[PDB]
Amino acid sequence: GAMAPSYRVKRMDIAKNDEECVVNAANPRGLPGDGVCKAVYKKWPESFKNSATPVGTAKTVMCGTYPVIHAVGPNFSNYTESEGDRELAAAYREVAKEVTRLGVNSVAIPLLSTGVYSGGKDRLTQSLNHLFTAMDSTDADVVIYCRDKEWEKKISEAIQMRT
Ligand SMILES: COCc1cc(C(N)=O)no1
Ligand SMILES: [Cl-]
Ligand SMILES: [Cl-]
Ligand SMILES: [Cl-]
Repeated sequence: GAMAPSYRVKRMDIAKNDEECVVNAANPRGLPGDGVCKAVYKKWPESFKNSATPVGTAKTVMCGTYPVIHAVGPNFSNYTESEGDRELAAAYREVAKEVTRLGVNSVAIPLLSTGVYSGGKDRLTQSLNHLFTAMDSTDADVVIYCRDKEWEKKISEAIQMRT
């Protein structure tokens, strides 16, 4: 475990993370995809061997000794708000199980279902709150990655609010 488990946020490419493992915002078919998933494919392509997994699950594949946790959030274009919310919460619960099983002291994680799977809605708060629900009981240092300057400020504020 980390000596004083923390949350932090950084605005940069998650493929340049300084953590002991990474969470990919994967598609269910283990395809290279776009956004976070394409960056992850370019950096760790060996981790896409048999990485296909259903919505609401996470599947870990090693790139050398570096773990890539493929977490599949729902595409809110296809799911109802209700069913999508349940699957987005479940994906993060499976991430916490994998992070625990791997024994890592730190994890880089993107906000699942906030990009092309968002169904055109701002889901910062929804996705971040499901992240916290899952990861609060783990003792890994969590570093959240994003692209947008306004999102960095809002994620930082939400972390600081809990102290
Ligand atoms: C905010 O989604 C766009 C995005 C983020 C990234 C990344 N590499 O973290 N690539 O595309
Ligand atoms: Cl960058
Ligand atoms: Cl997304
Ligand atoms: Cl972002």
